[PDB]
Amino acid sequence: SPQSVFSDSVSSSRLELKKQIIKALDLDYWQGSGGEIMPLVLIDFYKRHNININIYLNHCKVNNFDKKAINLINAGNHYNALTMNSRGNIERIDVPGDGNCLYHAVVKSHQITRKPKPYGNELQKDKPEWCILKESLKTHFDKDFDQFVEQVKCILISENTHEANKILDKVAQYSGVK
Amino acid sequence: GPMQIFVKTLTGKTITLEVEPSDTIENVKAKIQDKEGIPPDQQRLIFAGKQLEDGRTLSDYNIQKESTLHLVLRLRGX
Repeated sequence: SPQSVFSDSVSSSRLELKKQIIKALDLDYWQGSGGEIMPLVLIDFYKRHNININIYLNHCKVNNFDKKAINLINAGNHYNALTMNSRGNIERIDVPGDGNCLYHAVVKSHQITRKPKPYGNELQKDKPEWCILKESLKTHFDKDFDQFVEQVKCILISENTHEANKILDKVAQYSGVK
Repeated sequence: GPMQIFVKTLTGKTITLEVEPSDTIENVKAKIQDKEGIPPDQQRLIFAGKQLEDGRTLSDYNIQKESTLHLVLRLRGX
């Protein structure tokens, strides 16, 4: 009647600690550390589905375009998409300047070239494409959290704030520093 | 004596540099620009839990042969 046989992949209090860390990082607030995390999670989710993401910062030379990739530009704390026109042009496609420009820019880039989509299904047809993508990325961060811990640490160190240092203490305890 | 070190971005892109213990942090940033195209004022480097400062040398941080530095860029927007 009682449980005699055991195997456990994870601890209960360790899972709660991970959930508290994810909540404090606040992935819906792009101006803080959550806004550095979501582009790394985007690249990894796309890579795992055999699609390349390339991000361009400010005004840069842009030496060789890879048309088969999802191409994005971040200049001025805003994401837009990039594409090629008139046999060689490189053009910027504007997306709304709300807090969700990263996910709008990816959807817009799939729309302009009909590039294969790694997200979504017919159960969410009442839901916007940019929402399905964003929620797929938060799920991925939660389930493969252990693969992003070193990156999360470096992001928090580089922010240099009281708020980030308190989160860094919880990350050090999770990684097993004693 | 010149030694080999690695510089890994948070996406996992790794590059190899050859450096001297007496090279400054800002010189290391120039060598990263020579290989990856990132301007020094977009670069933040981390080693052993500490952000490396302009005006200091690699030796100040006891960086050794085959050490790995972490390169942090600002990607946020939204």
